[PDB]
Amino acid sequence: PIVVHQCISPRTLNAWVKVVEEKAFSPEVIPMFSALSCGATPQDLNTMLNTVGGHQAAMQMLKETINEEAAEWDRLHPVGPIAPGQMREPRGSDIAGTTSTLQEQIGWMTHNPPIPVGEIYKRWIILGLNKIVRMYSPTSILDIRQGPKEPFRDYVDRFYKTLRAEAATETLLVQNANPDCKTILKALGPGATLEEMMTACQ
Amino acid sequence: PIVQMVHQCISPRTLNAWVKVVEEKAFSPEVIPMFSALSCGATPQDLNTMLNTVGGHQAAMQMLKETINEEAAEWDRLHPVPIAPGQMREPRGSDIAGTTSTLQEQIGWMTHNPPIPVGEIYKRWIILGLNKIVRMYSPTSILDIRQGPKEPFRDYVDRFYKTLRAETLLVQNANPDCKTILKALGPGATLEEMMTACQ
Amino acid sequence: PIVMVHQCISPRTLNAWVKVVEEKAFSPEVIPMFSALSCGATPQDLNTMLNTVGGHQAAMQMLKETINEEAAEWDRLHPVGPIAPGQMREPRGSDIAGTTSTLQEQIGWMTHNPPIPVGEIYKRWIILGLNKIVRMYSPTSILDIRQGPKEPFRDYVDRFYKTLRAETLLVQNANPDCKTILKALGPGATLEEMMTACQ
Amino acid sequence: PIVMVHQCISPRTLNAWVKVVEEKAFSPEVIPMFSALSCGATPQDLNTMLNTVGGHQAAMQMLKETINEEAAEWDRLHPVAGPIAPGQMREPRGSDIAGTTSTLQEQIGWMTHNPPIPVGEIYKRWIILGLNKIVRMYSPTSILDIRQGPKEPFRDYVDRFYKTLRAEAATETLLVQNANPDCKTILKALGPGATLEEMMTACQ
Amino acid sequence: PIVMVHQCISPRTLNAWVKVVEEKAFSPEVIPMFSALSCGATPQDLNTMLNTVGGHQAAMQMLKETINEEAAEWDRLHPVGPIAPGQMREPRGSDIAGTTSTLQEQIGWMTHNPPIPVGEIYKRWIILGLNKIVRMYSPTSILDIRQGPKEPFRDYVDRFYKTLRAEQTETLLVQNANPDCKTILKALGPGATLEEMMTACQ
Amino acid sequence: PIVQMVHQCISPRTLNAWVKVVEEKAFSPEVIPMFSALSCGATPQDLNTMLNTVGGHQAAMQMLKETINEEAAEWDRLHPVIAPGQMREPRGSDIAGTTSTLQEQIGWMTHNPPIPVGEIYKRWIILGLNKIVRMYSPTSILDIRQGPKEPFRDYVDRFYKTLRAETETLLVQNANPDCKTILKALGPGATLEEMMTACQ
Ligand SMILES: Nc1ccc(S(=O)(=O)N2CCN(CC(=O)N[C@@H](Cc3cc(F)cc(F)c3)c3nc4ccccc4c(=O)n3-c3ccc(S(=O)(=O)N4CCOCC4)cc3)C(=O)C2)cc1
Ligand SMILES: Nc1ccc(S(=O)(=O)N2CCN(CC(=O)N[C@@H](Cc3cc(F)cc(F)c3)c3nc4ccccc4c(=O)n3-c3ccc(S(=O)(=O)N4CCOCC4)cc3)C(=O)C2)cc1
Ligand SMILES: Nc1ccc(S(=O)(=O)N2CCN(CC(=O)N[C@@H](Cc3cc(F)cc(F)c3)c3nc4ccccc4c(=O)n3-c3ccc(S(=O)(=O)N4CCOCC4)cc3)C(=O)C2)cc1
Ligand SMILES: Nc1ccc(S(=O)(=O)N2CCN(CC(=O)N[C@@H](Cc3cc(F)cc(F)c3)c3nc4ccccc4c(=O)n3-c3ccc(S(=O)(=O)N4CCOCC4)cc3)C(=O)C2)cc1
Ligand SMILES: Nc1ccc(S(=O)(=O)N2CCN(CC(=O)N[C@@H](Cc3cc(F)cc(F)c3)c3nc4ccccc4c(=O)n3-c3ccc(S(=O)(=O)N4CCOCC4)cc3)C(=O)C2)cc1
Ligand SMILES: Nc1ccc(S(=O)(=O)N2CCN(CC(=O)N[C@@H](Cc3cc(F)cc(F)c3)c3nc4ccccc4c(=O)n3-c3ccc(S(=O)(=O)N4CCOCC4)cc3)C(=O)C2)cc1
Repeated sequence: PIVVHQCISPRTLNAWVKVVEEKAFSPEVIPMFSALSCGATPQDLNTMLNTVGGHQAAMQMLKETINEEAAEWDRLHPVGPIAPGQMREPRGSDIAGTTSTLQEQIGWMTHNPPIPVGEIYKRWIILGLNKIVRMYSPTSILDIRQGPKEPFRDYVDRFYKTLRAEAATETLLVQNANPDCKTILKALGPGATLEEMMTACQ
Repeated sequence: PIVQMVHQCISPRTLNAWVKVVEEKAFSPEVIPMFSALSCGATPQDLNTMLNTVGGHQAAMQMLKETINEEAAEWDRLHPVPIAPGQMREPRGSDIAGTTSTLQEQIGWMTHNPPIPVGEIYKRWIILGLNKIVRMYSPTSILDIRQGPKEPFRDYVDRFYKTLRAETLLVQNANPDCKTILKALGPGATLEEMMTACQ
Repeated sequence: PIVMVHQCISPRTLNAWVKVVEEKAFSPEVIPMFSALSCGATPQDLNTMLNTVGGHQAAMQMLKETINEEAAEWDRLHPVGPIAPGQMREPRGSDIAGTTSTLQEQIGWMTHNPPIPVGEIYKRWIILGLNKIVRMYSPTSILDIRQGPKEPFRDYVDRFYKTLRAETLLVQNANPDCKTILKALGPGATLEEMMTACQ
Repeated sequence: PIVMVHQCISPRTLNAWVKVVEEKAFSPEVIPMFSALSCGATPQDLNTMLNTVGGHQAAMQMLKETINEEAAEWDRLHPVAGPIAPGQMREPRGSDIAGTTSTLQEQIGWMTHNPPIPVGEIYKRWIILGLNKIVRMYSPTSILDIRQGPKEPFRDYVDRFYKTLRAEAATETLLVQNANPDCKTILKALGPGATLEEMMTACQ
Repeated sequence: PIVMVHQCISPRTLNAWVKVVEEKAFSPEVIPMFSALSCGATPQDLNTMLNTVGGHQAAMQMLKETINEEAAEWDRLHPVGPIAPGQMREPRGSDIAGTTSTLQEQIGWMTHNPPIPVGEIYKRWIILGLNKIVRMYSPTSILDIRQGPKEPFRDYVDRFYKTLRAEQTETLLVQNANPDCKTILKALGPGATLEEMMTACQ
Repeated sequence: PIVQMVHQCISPRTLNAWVKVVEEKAFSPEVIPMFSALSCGATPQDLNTMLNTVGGHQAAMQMLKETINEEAAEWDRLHPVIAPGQMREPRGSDIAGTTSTLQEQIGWMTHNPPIPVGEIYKRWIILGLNKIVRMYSPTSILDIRQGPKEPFRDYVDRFYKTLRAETETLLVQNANPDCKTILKALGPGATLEEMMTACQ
């Protein structure tokens, strides 16, 4: 990271590997990635991505997304030989740390004002991670129906777990409740809160 | 958190501690003070980071947004809001929750002399919501905590006050043997005294 | 704790206190661990630590009663118009316990020259309460620690002093064989000597 | 590593490297972990880390051969001759970069010189060359043998495909070819230029 | 410990000492671990560490007796009206043990130029007591460490010297070897090293 | 270790790491470089601290003293041996921290130029640790023969594991018939990578 270039710590390295081992591409992996990559350089981001073993389908999908974003960046911000000793503008492949050196990355990130290549690359990675999370999501919200014996709260957990991978209350949530709870919910007037709905089916 | 005045990253130890607490204790009451301690110094972004890392409990987490919203809207009522160039704008409710504010703005408010402590304000909101969740996930009313016929007084009292924390009766709801003894201590007895007398 | 400014309680500290209470309940050595883990602590930090304890809510309520007696007694010995502007007010008992005081006030008192050490005072109260709890949860009277007919002397002595810590007799309560030997050492024998003689 | 003076390798670092090797052997992701754990490393630190590995001594000896080829090639490109100028900084031979004939002070000297001779980063590059050769060796399967099972979900196939490939455009050639008949037909119907995301959706 | 001001004992330190005692009781190597974990310690820190030990209360009471003998002997060798105002008093034995001294007084002595190292003195006392405990909890006399008829020489030697360390080679080691190895060892005759003895019975 | 230039305490992480390594790996060869890394910056006292925390292996630990002594005595031979307030020269027993104080150790180590008593003592300890590692080594390289069903790579692991505790002369010789024939056909100058590919 940049704090000066600090090395990624062992605690950070291990935390990212473990999260991926234990949670695959469950949605909460994304904010953990983002938090664990606080201050990160493109190199640090590549380091973190490279340490993931397995999920190589997902990881290759992630490269495709990163590429689309690199190419689009080159469209919006185009770039002879550079002025000697001066700071060049970064191409998309520089933001991803493919054609840039660590010193160049630090240069951009600490420049006054900053070209925050870390934060830009992170944004791209997260775009790709979100696409993966939807893909690895096993179920459509349309198929989250409350079991005949399922407590309302557990249903709601599934409902919103599923929804996070891809107003909700007033449409599909009541619709997809089981008959007993659906009747009770319908009897509550418009504009009922989730707290209220859950109390009423407890 | 905040560490010329600049954002320190949330540490891995902090991140993991919060996830684990939620995994192991769900919405048992002591999760709240742990959240508060683990979020010492936190910016709104750090608070959002911590909340977002929770997997599961998405009913609870959506309930939490509703509460946060009520508090945001009420804040906009009490403290209403083009801004002077290069000066510090006043934060709306959605800025305190880190929805419409940047990290730099959050640091700005928090380190301003005097401080607008948007971290502490947002934390207060989150805790309001966390308390509502804790009551919800509380399985039992204090009215239903009755001492078992063979239950030692101390275990009863643990349950009594466990239940009460999630939300006279104590003697009332004791079992006949211990109720008689307690009544004989008469007014003003301490809990230590009650517990000794039924040991 | 304090560094003049508040350092956050660390995750390692938070977890250590929770684990100690989970694993050892109110065994006597929990007290010195609490005291060590709360080194430097503000009243807020002490409340944070106490609040993170799940379970034992009977004990925790007992602890409040004790804290209250000590708060009231403090108000007796050190009584307190509106304060001089911008000057440091004297702390009431409820301020020492962090109930009616702010963090800044706590830091104020603790770092003042000379210090009003509200952290150390509150800690002293908590430990008073923790000691009462430890005696309560102590299962056995020292009067009932008798050496088994087949029990090695050392194990007896461990139990003897374990029990005694939670709250002459030692020789008295030894088993016949070892009692005879001990009596033969006659007055002024050391514990090392007693234990060698019954090994 | 370096702080101008040598900081010790930390216990956390030492243990992390040993554990990675214990748990993952020479699976590909060991390499970037080695590289990250050896951030800031001196040649001595790199030797320390390599020496703490128990087992895999075939691999570790193979690694020396590779390091040697790179040392010798370095001596070809950057030669040295007489006795050195008193009190001055000598140029490093290949065996100096590997920390075999160099002192810690010399390593720090080169690494912190203005401008730096980054002997740590050079030696690391060599080690990684050798680690890659080992990873291919310990790779059990050729990409040519990664065929989708008749009941294997496309995604699992793709995981294996690219796991295998990492140890040694791929989509358009062998990936479709080696898919199972049902999914191969579907993929062929998408025709040129399909993305991996698209292929995977179509066989889900 | 000390940084002039008191640093708190760390949780890592606290836990390490408790665990050592839980896992190894009063095996000899607990002593040097205690000493290392108590580097820089004040008398208060030493009391803190001793107080966190649960169980072994016989041993812990024995330890007080030893500490007392050393306190009283210290008062004999270094005897002590009311003190000069604002000046540094001389420490009595009970001050070194942190019984009648404040933390500030302990820091005072320890950081004075020149130092009265009350931490190191108290540590020395504690270790004296810990050694007496280690001998006590030692189950076996070196006289009873005999090599089993099937026991490899090396294992015997481990036990021999384990036992010997708790009490604190040309004689008893050969003597107590089993017949087969005893004959071989005797044939090496005077002046054999342990390395040589062990090779010869491997 | 060392940071008035002053002694930093050995950390709990360091202390525990050394104890655990010895518990889990005994005197397998890789314990040595771990000892050396964990004892980075160490004073003689720190080295004694680390050695003293080892429970068990007291045969080995006594053997280690013998080796340390030989090296102490030899040091006294090569460098024989005071002015008020000045720095005395260290005897062998001073390097091992037996007759020296912590302050003296720090003195030597931070003197300009340094008398690196930590590094010297470490060198001695490692000499002794190496003798122990050979001793606890169960097998001679002469007895590492490839099993009839053993994959070449596993054989090579054993070969070099064994060899480290104490190449392609004995390595090919001791291979199993099938692989030995193939290896011999590669003829002089084959690399280990090549040998291993050819028997995979
Ligand atoms: N044609 C073909 C297809 C597959 C294979 S393969 O399956 O055998 N194999 C290739 C090698 N790696 C490692 C790798 O390239 N890792 C990235 C980081 C990364 C890891 C991920 F798991 C997922 C990500 F999205 C990004 C990397 N590591 C760096 C390390 C040290 C310095 C530099 C780099 C750097 O640059 N990158 C890297 C970063 C971004 C891209 S890009 O594809 O997204 N891109 C291209 C240039 O324009 C900008 C964006 C490519 C590589 C593999 O993952 C798997 C081989 C050939
Ligand atoms: N109707 C409907 C129903 C479900 C879904 S969903 O299930 O698909 N989905 C939405 C997206 N996220 C992430 C998210 O929004 N997280 C919050 C923090 C948070 C996490 C919690 F688990 C619980 C909380 F209460 C708060 C957030 N993450 C940030 C991250 C990076 C920068 C900024 C933010 C920021 O601002 N917030 C955020 C904070 C507060 C609110 S608010 O709803 O309470 N609010 C609205 C504006 O006024 C201020 C207060 C909203 C978002 C999800 O978790 C779930 C979508 C629509
Ligand atoms: N009559 C009755 C019976 C039960 C319940 S209840 O079961 O619903 N419930 C209420 C809430 N809490 C939390 C709580 O109050 N925690 C304390 C710290 C503490 C925790 C313990 F587990 C044990 C202790 F002894 C002390 C606290 N937390 C703070 C946090 C943030 C800022 C401030 C505070 C602060 O001030 N205190 C606090 C500290 C001391 C006291 S006191 O009662 O001892 N006291 C009163 C004023 O005079 C000084 C001393 C009260 C609260 C509960 O545990 C129990 C409610 C009413
Ligand atoms: N012919 C033959 C066959 C087997 C054996 S053996 O099996 O009995 N045995 C020998 C001793 N070591 C330790 C060792 O050499 N370790 C290396 C680091 C290292 C570890 C690895 F596991 C793998 C690597 F590739 C590199 C080392 N440790 C240092 C430590 C303290 C200071 C200095 C050193 C230093 O210099 N090196 C070292 C580093 C590189 C090489 S080299 O062979 O690659 N090379 C030689 C000169 O030109 C530069 C490069 C040699 C030694 C063993 O592990 C194995 C001995 C001879
Ligand atoms: N007659 C009789 C006999 C036993 C019992 S009892 O079984 O109920 N017993 C259990 C143990 N503790 C704790 C305790 O005293 N801990 C010591 C340190 C210590 C712990 C050990 F486990 C072992 C040690 F050897 C030393 C202590 N804790 C401090 C903490 C906060 C500030 C101060 C202190 C301080 O001063 N000391 C302390 C240290 C040394 C001694 S001394 O006895 O060795 N001594 C007396 C004065 O002259 C100097 C030396 C006494 C207390 C008790 O209170 C009482 C009750 C009545
Ligand atoms: N004849 C006979 C035979 C056995 C026994 S015994 O089995 O009962 N024995 C076991 C071990 N210890 C502790 C001990 O001596 N530990 C060493 C460090 C060490 C530990 C090891 F496991 C292995 C090593 F090689 C070195 C030590 N601890 C220090 C601590 C605090 C300050 C100082 C010291 C210091 O000096 N040394 C120490 C270091 C080196 C040597 S020496 O033997 O190698 N030597 C002698 C003088 O010339 C220089 C070198 C001796 C002691 C005992 O006292 C009791 C007693 C008498």
